[PDB]
Amino acid sequence: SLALSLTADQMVSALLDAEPPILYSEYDPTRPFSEASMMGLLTNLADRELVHMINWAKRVPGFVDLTLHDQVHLLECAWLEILMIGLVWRSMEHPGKLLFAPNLLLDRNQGKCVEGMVEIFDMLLATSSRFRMMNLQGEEFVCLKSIILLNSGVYTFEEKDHIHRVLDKITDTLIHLMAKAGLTLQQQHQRLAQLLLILSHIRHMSNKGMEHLYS
Amino acid sequence: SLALSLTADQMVSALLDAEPPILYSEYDPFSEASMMGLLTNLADRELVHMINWAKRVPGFVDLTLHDQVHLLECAWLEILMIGLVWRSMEHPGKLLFAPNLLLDRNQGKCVEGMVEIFDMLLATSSRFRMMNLQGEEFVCLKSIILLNSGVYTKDHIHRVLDKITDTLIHLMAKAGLTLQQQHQRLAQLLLILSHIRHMSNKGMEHLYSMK
Amino acid sequence: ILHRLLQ
Amino acid sequence: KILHRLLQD
Repeated sequence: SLALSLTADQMVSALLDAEPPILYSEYDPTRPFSEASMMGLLTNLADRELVHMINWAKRVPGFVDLTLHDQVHLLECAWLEILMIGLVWRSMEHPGKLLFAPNLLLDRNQGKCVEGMVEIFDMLLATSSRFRMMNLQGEEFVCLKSIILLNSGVYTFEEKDHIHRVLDKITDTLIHLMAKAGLTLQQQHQRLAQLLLILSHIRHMSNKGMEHLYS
Repeated sequence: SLALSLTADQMVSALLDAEPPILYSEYDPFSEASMMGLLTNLADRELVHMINWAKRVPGFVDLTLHDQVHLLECAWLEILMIGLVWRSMEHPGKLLFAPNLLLDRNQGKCVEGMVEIFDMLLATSSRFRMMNLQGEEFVCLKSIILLNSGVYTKDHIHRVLDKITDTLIHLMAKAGLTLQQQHQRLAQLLLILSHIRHMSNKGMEHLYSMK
Repeated sequence: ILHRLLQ
Repeated sequence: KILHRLLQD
């Protein structure tokens, strides 16, 4: 295993290099402004993101050591969470708006076009505003996104301990970044807790989104 | 706010002091309706005690009345679940809903769709047992659930959440854990709260469907 | 109901 | 599963 032997700096650069591209949405002026057209735009965008997310997951340290069967299970549990934390991260510098794509920036008013999506839109906007208040860094973001991949399906499956050892190293990486930025030990502990508690809200948003998709 | 002026030991003793009692089930056929009724009756009596305990959670009285209603209606099933998971720690393979209602995975199949949430609850309890989750850590996590489950749907709540984090680290440093072991265990415990949120959301779907 | 228990 | 094939390719 190469994951358990990486340093903190090598872990960050590895995750940064695996970052998937920022895709564009379709810009079809022949399509009307309707709910089904909006849900078709978001569905088309998410499907193309999923293909890049699978390659990105292969490059997350420790994910290759898993069995194929497990990899399928982690991705099918966390895929909407990973899409959501990516969207939330892209939307940090656009207050009151969600940057689904550079050519698809939506506020909560436009989110009313689909029934029930406005509540999830507000939750995503609040999560984005919280990241902006905390001044979330990209190195911290790729750490949180790798935690989601390894943690979302670990309690619903020798292997579970390996995932937990990789998770401990990502925790060592988050603290290493915070101590590097000049934070005191108490501030390192507090910021670590603040970030991981946001993952509970991202899990909540994903579970609510799965309900509407299954409908 | 008086909560922010407490020491770590005073925060621990205050949370341990506010612990609600462990109630009993009615104990009166074998049915999914008989089983769902016993759990509904039990959870309804736990909720009343749960409305007393958050009142004693430091920083909760400072919130407005509407905000207190919001946090409780967001986290009530989570708080019930982490309490059940905590009671079941020393009973591997079984969920201790009550001292007179100890059920295993097999008996959970009596209700449709509960065996899945049953397995998730068992897996959470086994994880707490292998970490040697302490009672002082448990009451800190349960307070975090209450103040965090509805906070994004506020500086005071976040400053109380920071002090609870200082309390967990204080407990770990006192038990002899190294600095690296302190932030790893902190991360391990808080990541479990994501699964408890997951189990709550799955539980709410069946309740909204049972109704 | 929840307000009365909190009040 | 396509998730199988994409993880093998």
